[PDB]
Amino acid sequence: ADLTPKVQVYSRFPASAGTKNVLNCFAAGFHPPKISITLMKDGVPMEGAQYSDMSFNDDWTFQRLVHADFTPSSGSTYACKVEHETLKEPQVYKWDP
Amino acid sequence: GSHSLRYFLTGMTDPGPGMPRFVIVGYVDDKIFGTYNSKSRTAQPIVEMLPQEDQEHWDTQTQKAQGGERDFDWNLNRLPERYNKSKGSHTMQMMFGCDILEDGSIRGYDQYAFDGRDFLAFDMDTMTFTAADPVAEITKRRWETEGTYAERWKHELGTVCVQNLRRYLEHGKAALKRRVQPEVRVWGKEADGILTLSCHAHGFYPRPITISWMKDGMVRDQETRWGGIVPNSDGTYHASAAIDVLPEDGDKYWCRVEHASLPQPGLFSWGSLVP
Ligand SMILES: CCCCCCCCCCCCCC(=O)NCC(=O)O
Ligand SMILES: [Cl-]
Repeated sequence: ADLTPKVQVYSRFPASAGTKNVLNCFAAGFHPPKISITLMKDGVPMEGAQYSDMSFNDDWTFQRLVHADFTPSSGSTYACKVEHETLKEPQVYKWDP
Repeated sequence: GSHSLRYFLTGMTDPGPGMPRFVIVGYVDDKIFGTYNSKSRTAQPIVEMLPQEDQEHWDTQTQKAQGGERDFDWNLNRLPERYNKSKGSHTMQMMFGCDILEDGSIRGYDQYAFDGRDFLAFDMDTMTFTAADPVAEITKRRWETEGTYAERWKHELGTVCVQNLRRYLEHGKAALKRRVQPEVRVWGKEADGILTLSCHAHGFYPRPITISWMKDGMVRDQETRWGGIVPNSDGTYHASAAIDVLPEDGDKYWCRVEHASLPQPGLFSWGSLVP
């Protein structure tokens, strides 16, 4: 019953090297609504990322989707960095493609 | 059939740098149909679902959302003093809408929360209220004695919401009736003599889906972990299920996926290819 973000990282399509895709970072179940969500490639924030309008689920906890069009490259590491006042330090969620 | 219209309103004293302090997201049947925010100050349709909307309807939505924004701004300034918890950031939320059930009957919803906790709710079937704490109780008692709120929201939920739902179902039918079949990937990762199998369904619509793990024809629901249904940005959805198994049994487990787009369930296994 903690208000920390529960985070999932996934692509719109099952990934294949060189094929256009969308990378998603979905955070949910958190409170307060202020939250930092950054999609990263090799530790560099990804260009073109967009964030959904703030919304919430039935128990009033908040959720937010961050997504970026991208072409996955082999050898790179994609991840989502999340910061929230319920967390003592940032948490990093790797994409397992 | 059965259909739902829902509005999710949020006001924040501390939204984050550059973020709007007030936001509304509207849903028809698990599909976002329009939004409002205090930066743009405009209610706008999602044009991929509603591509031919008249201006007057959305000016009316904008006028109502602007009134909501002002009310949320007042509450965020005033409720903290009434709770004697002035410091810190604060939030106000409301969810309301309507269902048209399979038999044609109507159901209304109207609930509020402050700082993420139940505040008050309104029952449009009986035109009564309930409140979760003494601050909300004072508001509730004033509203019910005056009688204006209940008449307004019975009409809002039971007439306007229903009419708008029927409108959006008709105007957005092309997007709503569409079925997108999921693409499924099965993956296995072994560690410490345990093989974790995972099954991910990518990009399906509509939202309802089931994922199960099966062995010897028998479902293994007690051993399965589900990640939950989560959205893609194009209006489709994603879902997952995982199970821990002995490495020597990896190729005996099958992930079963049921979805409206699949006349019979899909069945996928680790170590096999699907041409
Ligand atoms: C999809 C975006 C367009 C949405 C249009 C609908 C907006 C409805 C806003 C209701 C505002 C309700 C405040 C309230 O209940 N205040 C209580 C009070 O102060 O008396
Ligand atoms: Cl939602």
